[PDB]
Amino acid sequence: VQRKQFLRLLQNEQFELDMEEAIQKAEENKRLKELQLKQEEKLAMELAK
Amino acid sequence: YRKEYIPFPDHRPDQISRWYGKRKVEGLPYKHLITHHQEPPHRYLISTYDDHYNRHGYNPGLPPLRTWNGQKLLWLPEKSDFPLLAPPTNYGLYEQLKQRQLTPKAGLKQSTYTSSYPRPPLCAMS
Amino acid sequence: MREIVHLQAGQCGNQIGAKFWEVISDEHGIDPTGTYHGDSDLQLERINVYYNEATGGKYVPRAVLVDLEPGTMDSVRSGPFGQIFRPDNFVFGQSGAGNNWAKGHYTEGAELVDSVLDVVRKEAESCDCLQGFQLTHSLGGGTGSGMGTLLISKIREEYPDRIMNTFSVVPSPKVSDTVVEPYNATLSVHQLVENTDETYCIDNEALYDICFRTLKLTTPTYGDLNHLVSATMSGVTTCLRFPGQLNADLRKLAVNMVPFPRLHFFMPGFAPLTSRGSQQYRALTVPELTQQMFDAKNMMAACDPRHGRYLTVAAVFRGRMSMKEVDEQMLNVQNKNSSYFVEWIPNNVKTAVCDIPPRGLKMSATFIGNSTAIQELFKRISEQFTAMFRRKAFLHWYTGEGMDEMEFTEAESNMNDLVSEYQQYQ
Amino acid sequence: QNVYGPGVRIGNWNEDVYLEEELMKDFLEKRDKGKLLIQRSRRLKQNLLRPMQLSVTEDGYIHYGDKVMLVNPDDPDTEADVFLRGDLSLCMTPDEIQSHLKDELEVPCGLSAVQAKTPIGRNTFIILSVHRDATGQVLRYGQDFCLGITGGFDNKMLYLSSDHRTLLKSSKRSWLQEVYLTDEVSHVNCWQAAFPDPQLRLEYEGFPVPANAKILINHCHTNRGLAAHRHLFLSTYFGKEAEVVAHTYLDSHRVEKPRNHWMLVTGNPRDASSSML
Amino acid sequence: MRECISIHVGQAGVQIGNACWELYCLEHGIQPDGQMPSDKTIGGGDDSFNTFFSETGAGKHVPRAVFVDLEPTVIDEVRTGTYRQLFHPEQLITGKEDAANNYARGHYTIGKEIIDLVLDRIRKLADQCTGLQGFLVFHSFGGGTGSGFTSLLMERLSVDYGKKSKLEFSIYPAPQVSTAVVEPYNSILTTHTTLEHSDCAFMVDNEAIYDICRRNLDIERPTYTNLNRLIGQIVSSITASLRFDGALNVDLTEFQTNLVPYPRIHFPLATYAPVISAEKAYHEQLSVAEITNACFEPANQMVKCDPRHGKYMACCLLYRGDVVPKDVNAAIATIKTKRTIQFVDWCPTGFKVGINYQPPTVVPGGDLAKVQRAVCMLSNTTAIAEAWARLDHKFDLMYAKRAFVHWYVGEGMEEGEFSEAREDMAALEKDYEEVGVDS
Ligand SMILES: Nc1nc2c(ncn2[C@@H]2O[C@H](COP(=O)(O)OP(=O)(O)OP(=O)(O)O)[C@@H](O)[C@H]2O)c(=O)[nH]1
Ligand SMILES: Nc1nc2c(ncn2[C@@H]2O[C@H](COP(=O)(O)OP(=O)(O)O)[C@@H](O)[C@H]2O)c(=O)[nH]1
Ligand SMILES: [Mg+2]
Repeated sequence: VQRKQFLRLLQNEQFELDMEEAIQKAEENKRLKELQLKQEEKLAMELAK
Repeated sequence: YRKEYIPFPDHRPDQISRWYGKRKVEGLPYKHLITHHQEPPHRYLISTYDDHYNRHGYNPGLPPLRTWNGQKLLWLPEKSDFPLLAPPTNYGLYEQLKQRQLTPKAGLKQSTYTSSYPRPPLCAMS
Repeated sequence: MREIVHLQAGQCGNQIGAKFWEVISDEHGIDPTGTYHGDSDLQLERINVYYNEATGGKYVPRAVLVDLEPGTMDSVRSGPFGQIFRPDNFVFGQSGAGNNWAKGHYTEGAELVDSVLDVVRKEAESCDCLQGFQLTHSLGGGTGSGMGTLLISKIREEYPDRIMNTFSVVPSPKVSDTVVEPYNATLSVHQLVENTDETYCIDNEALYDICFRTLKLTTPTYGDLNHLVSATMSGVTTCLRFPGQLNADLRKLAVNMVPFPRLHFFMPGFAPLTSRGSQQYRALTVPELTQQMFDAKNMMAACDPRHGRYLTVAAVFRGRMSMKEVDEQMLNVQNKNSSYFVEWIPNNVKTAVCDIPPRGLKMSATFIGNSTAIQELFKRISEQFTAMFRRKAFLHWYTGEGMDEMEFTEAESNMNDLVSEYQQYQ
Repeated sequence: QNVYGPGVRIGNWNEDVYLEEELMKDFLEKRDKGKLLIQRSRRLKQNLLRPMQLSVTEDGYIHYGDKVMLVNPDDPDTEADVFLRGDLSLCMTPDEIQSHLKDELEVPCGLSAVQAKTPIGRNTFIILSVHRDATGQVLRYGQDFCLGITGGFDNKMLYLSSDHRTLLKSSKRSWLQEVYLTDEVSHVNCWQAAFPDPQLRLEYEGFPVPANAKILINHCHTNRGLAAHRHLFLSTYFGKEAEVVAHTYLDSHRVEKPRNHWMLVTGNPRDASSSML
Repeated sequence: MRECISIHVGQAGVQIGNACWELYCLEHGIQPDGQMPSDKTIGGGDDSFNTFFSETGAGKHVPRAVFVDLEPTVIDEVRTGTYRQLFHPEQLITGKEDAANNYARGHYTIGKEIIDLVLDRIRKLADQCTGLQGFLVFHSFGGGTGSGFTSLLMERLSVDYGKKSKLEFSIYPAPQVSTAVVEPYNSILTTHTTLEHSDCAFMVDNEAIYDICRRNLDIERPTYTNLNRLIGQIVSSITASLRFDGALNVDLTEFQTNLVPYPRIHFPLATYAPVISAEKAYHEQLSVAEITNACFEPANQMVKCDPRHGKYMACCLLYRGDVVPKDVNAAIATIKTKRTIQFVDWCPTGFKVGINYQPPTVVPGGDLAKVQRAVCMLSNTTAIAEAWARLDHKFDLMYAKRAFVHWYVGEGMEEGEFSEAREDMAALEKDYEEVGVDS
């Protein structure tokens, strides 16, 4: 019983960590996509000019 | 037997799907089942006797004189429709129980004679 | 002052009581440690009803925890409130009941009843003025229907002049999860009608219909059904522990619900239930609660109330509110639906008012209903019992352990006579 | 039928969208207010596992007021098949479940032995005199001294303590006398250092104790030696730890067993973060 | 705390016990050296292995099972294999000169010599059990040891231990393909004894698993290693409630209670679904309805009998993994309205449901795929009397000319029980008809 309660508490901590990672990854993806699009547009402008 | 039965020393067991199933069958809490209008729990603890007799019907928000509602019928400021959401009813019961329980009797070795017969004050002396 | 001793047995009864002690730990502001963390002083004015004081300001429940298998004792001690239960209250066996009533009532449930009877008699004389008893178990299992009906008979021999209340989990035809459940359900009902003052029948298919239709959930697991039941378990004694405008304890309910000694099978209901989309838009008013209590989609028992006549009806209200709208709405529903009530009892509605709503709600209302339509619940067990007993199927698990077949014979006779008493007043 | 999931607008999706938005809002409110379990555990671990600098001795004599580390040396014991290997360090251990539920440390706190070599905030002990006001003093054999641990906190001082056995007071797993930490000042915090060899013990009583040497630590009021149970395992928020008790162990020749041998470890002068080991 | 003692007798029991006991070591993460890996400092709270694995002061875990045979050809490969250090030196019992597919050698002459050595080892294994649920038996009908030595082992087990549960997993002869010539003689005699000395007899044959591995896993050329794993997957789903947690657990007495209506009928059928290759699971959606729809099809039966000819009596559904109790009720309710599935009149509620949270664990490099949910159905059907019909047709067609009888008379067995064992199941065939009569 004692170690089962310990496992339950550790699982709760793992749930919080999983939620934090799930909210960070979307921000990273949005930043990468925006940077790639802006760089592509600038390169097109320069070559055309 | 020797070809197929190999040690597999690759740390195979998985230990998280059981706990995910535990939480999935445990389900939603109070705040996501029954709690309404995102209300904090400190506000609605009140009683009719205290709100009507003890507090003398003190509601600063409501005007003293009722006015006609206009678009609807009837008189608008209703005391029974708008009760008081003040801090709740309190008196010395919590403090008395705290003093009776949380006191640890810091004098561990204390005879009945010494505890019952201290030096009396001169003010209470006659 | 007036103390309620809670009993729970089986796998189902252990998990309902686990969720039941969660809501009144919230309601009295009791932390999972065991201390008090609240604000109002009304919460400690009547706290000895459910919690016993210990040293250091620790409040522990007056509950008894019985099973023959340690499978669910490990879960209840590893829940959110696992530390709050006293370990001396846990009475566990060695081997499971195996979904057999003879195991739970004659052979394996016979040595374990002496250990429980020591525990309940130690807690009964701890109270100042014992109000009564409360029980929650399952008729479809081996431990709950086995020893739980054995314990019901034993306490009624010890303390006769009390009130005894149960919350039985009756079987269901569509959500039937055990082969041999007509045998264990029939034998418990024959023992229930003699030694019980109030019986609340709760059915699992009646609780799935609430979560699908009223609450709009996609995965309604047992943690929601055990918790909708737990709302009714606390709303029935809400005037015993809290002040109000019209108090009504457990005995005052049984006075106005039970006209004859065998008419004590109820249908419970809980009033304020709405989905998450419909939360912020629906206004909590007294007419909205009374519109929801009487609907057939809202009962916790799998019987349609429109196929019979409401013998007598109770309604326990909570929260700061008016009194004219309660008396008008309980009269308007009686005046319009005159064909749904008997004519030999006037004023079939009982009214009760508290002052503290359950936390997170503005007002609330619990429905306690004696009705003739609960005869339909016992017909679906009796038509399966005769269709099984005629071929003597699954019977050597019962006779071969010390049970004569005449315990099956009178289980037909009393159950069919009980439903025949319902036919006369319909 | 078939089910798709969160994003797809089919079936009963609106109530699921409401429920996930409510859950996300509640999670952000809780993590912004700071009631998050991982944040509390992070603060607790940051307080506990802080690096610390030890004292450095010149003449090899242990001084009062110096910061030392208690280390049980390793011996090839044949008592049990499984037991901790390598030198162990005496580290405090708070209660795990109460430590998760509440932020503040709960006195009394138990002790343990951990496979640790770098001095951290959990295993630095300061040798103190009960007479106090001791400057330029040498710790001597057979003399009373006390051990105080700050424990990664700059707030309070805690001392080792033990008492006579009682039917309500016992160790966690070995059922012997226990050793714990209290903030109270009494005579149950005093310990004595003695020579391991019983023949020369009284001859060496009253001599300045060497540093980084095997000595016996004996309590005064109960006269039990500090002992480390290697074969009994304690589960802890920081892994598996050996047990620690107060008991005197004797072989067939009445010589103290390697369980009772303890060594006080100072800091390396070349690198203060590392020890003499 | 609740512990099982498995018995493996014959060559079938050892070879099944090689693949069955590999899965328990690979489910709890117990290495072939006998010790759990040291990388478990964070992990804890695990004591579910005590049903089968006994601890030691050195941390070693040894199985609670006995391996019995009358030849050293099959056990010496275990003793010199990968798992030589794991099993006990004495829990692997060897005989001499086998039994040569003869029932009299297995029962009266050779199986009498070593029965006292095995009975000591069972008793030496039963005192450590602070709580023992019962016994599990793996053997074969068509063998000499698996049918001869088993027939008196169940007689000695019932005398020593009175009302303890006995559950069987037997290798029934397949209707078309088989190996031994005199298999009707051995199959008749051993099941005449064990009608009254057993409690539940799960059966599976060898042809119906050949059909499964062809049209599901796309294996054209399977061996017994491919077949033993699928039998080894059924045993885990049966026993998973005693090991791991769940919303509804079943003990070894609970699903014995809900599958035998009368004492003479204790013959279920074993089925398993979903079974699929590694590639095809990557695309097909596995709903709770689709894994219970596969169990009811006659093509997925693991015994070569069509259930459409007969009527079901009782059923047991045993779920694993991410199973919600909502979808169990809706999938069962669809089956209740099916006309193709027929039920007897006296069992209105035939379903017993158990759920465990552990998803099914699959051996690395195996033919079957890693899935999150699976169901094993132990269904009782009247259509197993078809299986007895084709074998008793085979028996009297060979007994008429007194073929092979002198192998049985000249060993120590009287010819008088050749007729009685045929007359025993003549009345048993009358019993399956009377049960299926609608009232
Ligand atoms: N499916 C399957 N069947 C097996 C396996 N091992 C043995 N059998 C069956 O066993 C039958 C032959 O009898 P055996 O088990 O080899 O030998 P026995 O039962 O010990 O009898 P004796 O050799 O006389 O001692 C074959 O018809 C197979 O069907 C196996 O690993 N998988
Ligand atoms: N509502 C609800 N029903 C439950 C719960 N646990 C079990 N049941 C029901 O109870 C029946 C089985 O009861 P059982 O465990 O055999 O009772 P026991 O033998 O006394 O422990 C199943 O059909 C379930 O539907 C629960 O936590 N909540
Ligand atoms: Mg053989």
